[PDB]
Amino acid sequence: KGEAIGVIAAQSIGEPGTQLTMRTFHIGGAASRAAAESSIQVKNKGSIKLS
Amino acid sequence: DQVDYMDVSTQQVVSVGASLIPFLEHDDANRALMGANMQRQAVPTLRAD
Repeated sequence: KGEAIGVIAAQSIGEPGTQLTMRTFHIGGAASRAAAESSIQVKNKGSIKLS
Repeated sequence: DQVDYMDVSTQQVVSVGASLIPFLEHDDANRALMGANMQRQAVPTLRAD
């Protein structure tokens, strides 16, 4: 009892954004892109369900 | 036969501080900039080398 959880949560959310923004020059300006897949490929035996 | 002109030197693209760096083409551009910036903050010492 008496723990200021709101400040903790606000800091926890805020920190990674600033950190990763300031850590962007390590890769050297390279592009982050994955080729868009054009198919579905199941990996295991079982039934298929559509929703 | 299509060519009209040609460059004069391989170093006509960089500045002086960047052209004072050896093996520049093997370095990342950010590291090249950092090296060029830090190279001009070096204090002279007792005996030059």
